[PDB]
Amino acid sequence: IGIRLTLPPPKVVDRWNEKRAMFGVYDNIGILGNFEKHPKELIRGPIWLRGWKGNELQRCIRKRKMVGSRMFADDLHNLNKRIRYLYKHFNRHGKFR
Amino acid sequence: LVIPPEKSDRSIHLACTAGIFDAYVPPEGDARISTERMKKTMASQVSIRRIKDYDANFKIKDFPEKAKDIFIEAHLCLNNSDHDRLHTLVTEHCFPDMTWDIKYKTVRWSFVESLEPSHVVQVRCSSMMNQGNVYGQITVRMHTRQTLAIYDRFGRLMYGQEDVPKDVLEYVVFEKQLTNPYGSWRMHTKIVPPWAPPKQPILKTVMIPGPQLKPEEEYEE
Amino acid sequence: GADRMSKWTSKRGPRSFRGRKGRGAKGIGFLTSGWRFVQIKEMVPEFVVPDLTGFKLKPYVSYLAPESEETPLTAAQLFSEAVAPAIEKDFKDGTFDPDNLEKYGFEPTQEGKLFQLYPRNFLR
Amino acid sequence: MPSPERLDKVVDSMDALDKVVQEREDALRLLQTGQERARPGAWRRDIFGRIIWHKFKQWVIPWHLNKRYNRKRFFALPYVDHFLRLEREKRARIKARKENLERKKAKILLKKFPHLAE
Amino acid sequence: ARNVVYPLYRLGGPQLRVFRTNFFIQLVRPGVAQPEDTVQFRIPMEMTRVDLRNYLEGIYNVPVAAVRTRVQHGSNKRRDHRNVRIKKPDYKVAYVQLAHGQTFTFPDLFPEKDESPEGSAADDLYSMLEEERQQRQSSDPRRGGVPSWFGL
Amino acid sequence: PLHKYPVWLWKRLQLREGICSRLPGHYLRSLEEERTPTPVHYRPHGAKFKINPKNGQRERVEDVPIPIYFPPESQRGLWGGEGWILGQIYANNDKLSKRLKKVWKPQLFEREFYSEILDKKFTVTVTMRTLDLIDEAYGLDFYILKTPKEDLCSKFGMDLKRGMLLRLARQDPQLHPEDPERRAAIYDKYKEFAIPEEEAEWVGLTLEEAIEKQRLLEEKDPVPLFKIYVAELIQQLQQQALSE
Amino acid sequence: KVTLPPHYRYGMSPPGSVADKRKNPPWIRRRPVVVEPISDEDWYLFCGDTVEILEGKDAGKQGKVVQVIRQRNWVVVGGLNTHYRYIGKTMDYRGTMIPSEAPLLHRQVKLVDPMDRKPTEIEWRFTEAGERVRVSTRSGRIIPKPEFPRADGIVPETWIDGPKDTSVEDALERTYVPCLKTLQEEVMEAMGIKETRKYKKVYWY
RNA sequence: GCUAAACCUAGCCCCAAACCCACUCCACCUUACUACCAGACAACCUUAGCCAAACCAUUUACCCAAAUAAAGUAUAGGCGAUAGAAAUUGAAACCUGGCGCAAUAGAUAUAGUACCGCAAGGGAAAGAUGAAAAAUUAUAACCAAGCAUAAUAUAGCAAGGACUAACCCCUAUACCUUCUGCAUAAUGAAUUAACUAGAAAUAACUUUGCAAGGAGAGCCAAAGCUAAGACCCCCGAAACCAGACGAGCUACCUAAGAACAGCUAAAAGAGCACACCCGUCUAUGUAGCAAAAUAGUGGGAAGAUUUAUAGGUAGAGGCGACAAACCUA
RNA sequence: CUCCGCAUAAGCCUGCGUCAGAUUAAAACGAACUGACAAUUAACAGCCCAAUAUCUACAAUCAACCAACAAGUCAUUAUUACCCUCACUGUCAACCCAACACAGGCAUGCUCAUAAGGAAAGGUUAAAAAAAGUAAAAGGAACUCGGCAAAUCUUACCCCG
RNA sequence: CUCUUACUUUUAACCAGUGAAAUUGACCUGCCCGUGAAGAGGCGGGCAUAACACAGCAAGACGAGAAGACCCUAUGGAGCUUU
Ligand code: MET
Ligand SMILES: [K+]
Ligand SMILES: [K+]
Ligand SMILES: [K+]
Ligand SMILES: [K+]
Ligand SMILES: [K+]
Ligand SMILES: [K+]
Ligand SMILES: [K+]
Ligand SMILES: [K+]
Ligand SMILES: [K+]
Ligand SMILES: [K+]
Ligand SMILES: [K+]
Ligand SMILES: [Mg+2]
Ligand SMILES: [Mg+2]
Ligand SMILES: [Mg+2]
Ligand SMILES: [Mg+2]
Ligand SMILES: [Mg+2]
Ligand SMILES: [Mg+2]
Ligand SMILES: [Mg+2]
Ligand SMILES: [Mg+2]
Ligand SMILES: [Mg+2]
Ligand SMILES: [Mg+2]
Ligand SMILES: [Mg+2]
Ligand SMILES: [Mg+2]
Ligand SMILES: [Mg+2]
Ligand SMILES: [Mg+2]
Ligand SMILES: [Mg+2]
Ligand SMILES: [Mg+2]
Ligand SMILES: [Mg+2]
Ligand SMILES: [Mg+2]
Ligand SMILES: [Mg+2]
Ligand SMILES: [Mg+2]
Ligand SMILES: [Mg+2]
Ligand SMILES: [Mg+2]
Ligand SMILES: [Mg+2]
Ligand SMILES: [Mg+2]
Ligand SMILES: [Mg+2]
Ligand SMILES: [Mg+2]
Ligand SMILES: [Mg+2]
Ligand SMILES: [Mg+2]
Ligand SMILES: [Mg+2]
Ligand SMILES: [Mg+2]
Ligand SMILES: [Mg+2]
Ligand SMILES: [Mg+2]
Ligand SMILES: [Mg+2]
Ligand SMILES: [Mg+2]
Ligand SMILES: [Mg+2]
Ligand SMILES: [Mg+2]
Ligand SMILES: [Mg+2]
Ligand SMILES: [Mg+2]
Ligand SMILES: [Mg+2]
Ligand SMILES: [Mg+2]
Ligand SMILES: [Mg+2]
Ligand SMILES: [Mg+2]
Ligand SMILES: [Mg+2]
Ligand SMILES: [Mg+2]
Ligand SMILES: [Mg+2]
Ligand SMILES: [Mg+2]
Ligand SMILES: [Mg+2]
Ligand SMILES: [Mg+2]
Ligand SMILES: [Mg+2]
Ligand SMILES: [Mg+2]
Ligand SMILES: [Mg+2]
Ligand SMILES: [Mg+2]
Ligand SMILES: [Mg+2]
Ligand SMILES: [Mg+2]
Ligand SMILES: [Mg+2]
Ligand SMILES: [Mg+2]
Ligand SMILES: [Mg+2]
Ligand SMILES: [Mg+2]
Ligand SMILES: [Mg+2]
Ligand SMILES: [Mg+2]
Ligand SMILES: [Mg+2]
Ligand SMILES: [Mg+2]
Ligand SMILES: [Mg+2]
Ligand SMILES: [Mg+2]
Ligand SMILES: [Mg+2]
Ligand SMILES: [Mg+2]
Ligand SMILES: [Mg+2]
Ligand SMILES: [Mg+2]
Ligand SMILES: [Mg+2]
Ligand SMILES: [Mg+2]
Repeated sequence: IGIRLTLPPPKVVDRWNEKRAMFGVYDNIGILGNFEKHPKELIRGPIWLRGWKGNELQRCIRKRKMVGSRMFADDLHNLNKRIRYLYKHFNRHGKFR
Repeated sequence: LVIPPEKSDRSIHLACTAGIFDAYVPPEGDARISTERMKKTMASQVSIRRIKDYDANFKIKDFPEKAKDIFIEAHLCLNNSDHDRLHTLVTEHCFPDMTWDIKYKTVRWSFVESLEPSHVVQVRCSSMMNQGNVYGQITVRMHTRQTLAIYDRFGRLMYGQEDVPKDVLEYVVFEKQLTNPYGSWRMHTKIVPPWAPPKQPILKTVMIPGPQLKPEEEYEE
Repeated sequence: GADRMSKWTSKRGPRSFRGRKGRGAKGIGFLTSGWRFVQIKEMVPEFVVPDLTGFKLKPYVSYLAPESEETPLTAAQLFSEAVAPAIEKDFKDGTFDPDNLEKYGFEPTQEGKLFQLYPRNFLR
Repeated sequence: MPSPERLDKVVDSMDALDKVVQEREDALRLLQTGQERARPGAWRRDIFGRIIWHKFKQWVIPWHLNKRYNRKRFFALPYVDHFLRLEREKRARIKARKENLERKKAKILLKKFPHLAE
Repeated sequence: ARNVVYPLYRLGGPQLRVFRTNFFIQLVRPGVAQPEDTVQFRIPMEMTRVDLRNYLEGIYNVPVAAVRTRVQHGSNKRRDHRNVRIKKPDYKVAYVQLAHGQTFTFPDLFPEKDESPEGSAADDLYSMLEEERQQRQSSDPRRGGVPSWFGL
Repeated sequence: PLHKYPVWLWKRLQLREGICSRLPGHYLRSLEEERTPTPVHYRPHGAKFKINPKNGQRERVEDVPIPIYFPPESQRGLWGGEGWILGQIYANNDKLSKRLKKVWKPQLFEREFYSEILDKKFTVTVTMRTLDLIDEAYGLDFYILKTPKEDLCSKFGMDLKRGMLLRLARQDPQLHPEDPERRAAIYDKYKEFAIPEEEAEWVGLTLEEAIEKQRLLEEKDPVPLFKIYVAELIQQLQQQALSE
Repeated sequence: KVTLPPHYRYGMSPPGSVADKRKNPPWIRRRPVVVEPISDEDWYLFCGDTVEILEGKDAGKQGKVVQVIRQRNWVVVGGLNTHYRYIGKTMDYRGTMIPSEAPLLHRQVKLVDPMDRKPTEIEWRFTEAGERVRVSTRSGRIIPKPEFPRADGIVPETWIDGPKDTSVEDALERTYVPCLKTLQEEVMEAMGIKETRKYKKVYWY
């Protein structure tokens, strides 16, 4: 029980597909391109996470500030509660003061 | 299961008939040898001509040798339970007869000698375009020595002996689907004459129970 | 304990509820004093059944019938087949005026007609 | 039932008869009145804030004198605005799942049949 | 007619007329004993007993003396695999009594004599199943289970 | 997921679709404009920069309006921009005491005003501020026309403005029909507020009122297809004759 | 008719049949079968077509297609790719063994050239008249669509009109004269029904 | 040997992109889903509180529409906890992706269905053959606990040292938690499978880069600066507040109904005593027939009686012949 | 045995009718389980009414004597308008509220012991303990907190209200 | 009650059918004395000791049940009263 009786289907990984072959290209666009474009401009994803890093509280604060007006009512309510809980956890609870 | 779902364009494709178009009754006392004759020959010739229409390169004289090879190879498939090859040698009417009773038994069948050359006794064909298909049945007389030794599920001797051949006189009926381009001559059934001698007795003893009478019922002579 | 999912029909409720709910059948009159029902003859629908004697059309059509393309009837086609020949005949004769549009079949108002197209006041 | 397909043919014949007759009446109604529907109606916003096509019913007194008709509410109060947004966002989530799932199926399909690149 | 808006009638107005009625009725065999002149119908819910009297006389030219109708409650006890109640549709039962002393008996729509065609059938599949079953014989007890295919 | 547009922009998007698209441009621009009301319940600083007394530094200052609640009954009068003040107070003006709820209500008076343009007297509920504004404007008619919409704070006041603007726009002769000289004198007095009649009809109307008015203007019976098909048939026959 | 479940698995038995209901009860939920999408115009296999089997025990053999299942890209060739099963089995009788065809994918069969009985690839092309037909790639020969019996089991040539079948002359007779009158108005004139009472105006809201 | 076990899909999550959605006929605000009759009833109105200040009473972050920076600075504050700008500065922006989940996961979802509640509301469980089932005598097997094949022989945390030998001999006071200290007769645990609990700044340290400079504007700098690595759990109250839903039970009331044999006295908030209402005492029952009953014995039974139907009073309240009663166990 | 029973109201909604099913009913092959087919037919009951003005002091109780207080369920007229007909809906059951095929709850009419409706014992044995009854020598509250319980059916007094 | 007894029914026990619940660390689950977190089937010294059902009993397993309601503690609540 809890373990499969047959081998799973084999994993076929194409190490030389277009995505892996051209991975990392243009990462030095600033260095080799007269600094016209920063490498952080290649990042694709959420508009509040392009070229920016932070903990859970900082991400929640930043997302609410940038796209809070575009969020759904239920999604926004959960985000507001998450910030309240994270504010109490980080600023009031922990081993170190 | 008797009939598929109604109102379907697709229909079951049968590869053989269910029986013999005209049963060939062998003459009495034929084993001792080992006007009407012309009428039977003329009827056979007409059916041969229709067979030669679908297959121009067909000879009646070569059939008994071809029939002998099919008969030997079909029974040799029972020894090793080679059902895949057996379907190509016997028809769908003959396959259940050969294999149903030996599924959990070991069969050791062998061919020793041919006492008398095989003779074609009857060649006949079905009515033209029964369902768009025309079938031709050829009956071959075989008088050969064979050895049979059947073992039960536990490997114990059940019928026959492995080293004593005996004379066998049987009339094997073959069938081919003329309309099918990929059809071939395959064993269809066997004809058992009423005057055929009884087979060898089995080894074990069998009890035949009497009627099972309810308490209200009574036994009668 | 009540079944909310079941359809609410006239078989449920007290005596007052059961007698007030109906099954969708249209009324054919009204109730006067003493609970006496007065059936209006005009409110009762009348079945206009034609004479079928000597009728050559049967419920089914023989399969030896040529296939024909489906061309739904539109207002433009109806106008051309019914009104265009009348207007063209008068146009060539030189006697055509907008005042005589009622001659060609135009109805300015549906009021005063037994069967009014809009709002519809007749059954199927 | 002996030959059940006879009933289907009759229903289709009568449905076609309704269609042909309705087309003649619809075409005639457009020529004489220009209305696209025989039964009058109007677009109304119900008490729940939804836009609905209210079919008009026949009465013997004007609408302002109708006690039962004037108890209905064909307007939405401000407290219904939030529920309209929640229902709108509910439809957005349902449509987003449907569109995203379709892209997942196509990617799975290409794995099974790699020759469909073209 | 059903699923239509009946034109409203005001005093002194025209007669209400229906030209292509969509009311469909089916003659049904009664489940209990009925008088010889009583004919039972299943009619739509929107159909009143007044309409059925005009329906039969107008279309079938059947003289009608009295009509009585009732509403039958379809069963709502069945449960599917989801434990969801399945509602058998409710139907209205109408009883019609003939006028001029006429009597009606429900005919036998499936006579046994007509259901048996004297003409033979030439189905290859049906014939093959029947022929093989008769041709093949049962096992002989004295053989003791030994296969009978072999001629030896 | 995320909305394509922010929620607060949904109202403005609705003005670009539906019947609101076909509203007059001059009316729509009036709704978009949101001027700051004249301060009533708070004293503006009057300067953009003030020197902070403590650090002696120049600090930017801003006027934050006090939120004002206008009861629905205020729309039937002329309160002059006043309204209820819903707020909190500290007991004995001490921040260490309790924070209590306090509501300040204007003192309402019933007064009768005569409008020269409308030639009618109205019994309007007003405050003492409304009297001062009318006195500073030298008449009710001047006060209604001069005061902007955001400062009137009254639906009745905007309705009075529309009535006066319509008469000035039309040079309506119903004002003193038997005294043409007197009628021209009053119109000459308020000629500076004259606007085209098309724009005057939409002054003071709410969004719902404007939509209903626009719907009535656009409400017309559909043209029967018989008349349309006649025009095409007649035109095509004439073109055929030219080719022959 | 029957609203099939979203992931119903089509099989050899037609949907809604007795066998299908037992195999596919209303509560069954199996893994969907990944089927390569083929457009209706791209599909080129029809009932009665002669195709050659490419894979299986009957590789290289040619037969006639008897059934096509578009939901599975299946073609059934009569008497080819067949396994044997017992039919009509009872408690006493072992049953009758019959060959049973197994479905073949569209990629496992190849249409044959009418001139030379060999498998060939085809493409859909339009003739001069504008009809869309199948053209062999290598030989450029038109492959006609096979004549298959209609699904309703009716032969127009071997058809006799019954007591309730309208004749061709009566069915195609045009008795409709266009006019600006409704069906109700024409019937009143036809049957001579006279109505002088006028319909009162009613309030719609 | 059974019971079971195993599976890969259904779909889902987070983003990008893009601004969604209403009506065949018929029915639907009255008791919704009800063909057909005198309306004139009509929307607006500061959130509170938990919580933090180790009590609490002023006070205690909550998208308000440009990423960054100015800056956690000015400033505010039981000048405590904590709150916190602006001028100014000024960038990028190619939907069709995944070091996301794979049936106790991922949405609650096969479904807001079954089921539960008068109502508001709460809210599931699960599926698995194959190319073909028109191949069903098919797709072998081995794997938890629980059993069966196969009950048991002096003696003892069940084991260890061993031994020719299972036991007999010798040695040995289960585990976790909690405590000065537990074999403790302190806590938790029948057992199996799955699920279930350490999130981050300030400096400092370590290892690279460059160096009086470091850093891809801001910032730091008397060897600094930039970048990386590395430290901060889970379940549980009684409560408080806001907005809804509840008087079909019960408390009392309103409208209009119903019941009360016989005997005594004949006048009766009178007596005896059925129906009926109540529940004094005893036994039985205590996972019961019953989340308050049964049997007997009792109180009342023409009255301040009992009772059917519809309506009313709603939680900062109602209602109360005050029992802190009763307001859906 | 008969605690009932029959019917209406209320509630429930096809929930022991037929056929085909051997699925179960706290046991059990009939069916309350499954599928299909049947059914409850209006006279009873529900669903009512043109306008305006106007009228309506004197209970009920066998309503007659009699005596009441708590002072009571039942009524029109005038003028105008109005010629028309029998629709629609409820109708079944062994049934509802209590998680149950609950010793519980449940309005009215009639029967007042039955014409209607029902079965306390699966079979056996006849131990203890326990439960429900009957009978008892002599004594008769010596029991016990107390005459609790049972039996019999009675006297006097006190406290509180 | 002295002072209990007899019989019947239910229960009971046995046979057949159907088939719960609290409980349960593992148990190969004795007595005496002593000891010990102070009251031992499990530790020390002795004694006893083939195995395993069924029916009774209620001295013990600090028996089961309910995170003691008594008491105290908490900068935990709540109702009520007030100069
Ligand atoms: C002392 O009396 C203590 N056991 C409290 C008794 S009442 C719960
Ligand atoms: K912390
Ligand atoms: K523990
Ligand atoms: K503890
Ligand atoms: K101890
Ligand atoms: K202890
Ligand atoms: K304890
Ligand atoms: K009970
Ligand atoms: K109430
Ligand atoms: K029921
Ligand atoms: K005795
Ligand atoms: K004990
Ligand atoms: Mg419910
Ligand atoms: Mg959904
Ligand atoms: Mg009826
Ligand atoms: Mg609806
Ligand atoms: Mg605090
Ligand atoms: Mg405290
Ligand atoms: Mg300070
Ligand atoms: Mg401090
Ligand atoms: Mg799930
Ligand atoms: Mg879904
Ligand atoms: Mg195991
Ligand atoms: Mg030992
Ligand atoms: Mg030891
Ligand atoms: Mg201690
Ligand atoms: Mg110790
Ligand atoms: Mg112990
Ligand atoms: Mg312990
Ligand atoms: Mg403890
Ligand atoms: Mg447990
Ligand atoms: Mg950390
Ligand atoms: Mg760290
Ligand atoms: Mg816990
Ligand atoms: Mg508080
Ligand atoms: Mg509150
Ligand atoms: Mg009540
Ligand atoms: Mg009252
Ligand atoms: Mg009495
Ligand atoms: Mg009394
Ligand atoms: Mg009671
Ligand atoms: Mg009482
Ligand atoms: Mg008494
Ligand atoms: Mg309320
Ligand atoms: Mg009371
Ligand atoms: Mg008291
Ligand atoms: Mg007290
Ligand atoms: Mg009854
Ligand atoms: Mg009833
Ligand atoms: Mg049934
Ligand atoms: Mg009925
Ligand atoms: Mg009646
Ligand atoms: Mg009845
Ligand atoms: Mg209960
Ligand atoms: Mg009961
Ligand atoms: Mg009886
Ligand atoms: Mg017994
Ligand atoms: Mg005893
Ligand atoms: Mg006793
Ligand atoms: Mg006694
Ligand atoms: Mg005695
Ligand atoms: Mg005494
Ligand atoms: Mg004593
Ligand atoms: Mg004593
Ligand atoms: Mg006593
Ligand atoms: Mg005393
Ligand atoms: Mg007293
Ligand atoms: Mg016992
Ligand atoms: Mg248990
Ligand atoms: Mg447990
Ligand atoms: Mg032992
Ligand atoms: Mg022992
Ligand atoms: Mg001791
Ligand atoms: Mg010892
Ligand atoms: Mg024992
Ligand atoms: Mg205990
Ligand atoms: Mg104890
Ligand atoms: Mg405790
Ligand atoms: Mg206490
Ligand atoms: Mg304390
Ligand atoms: Mg403390
Ligand atoms: Mg507190």
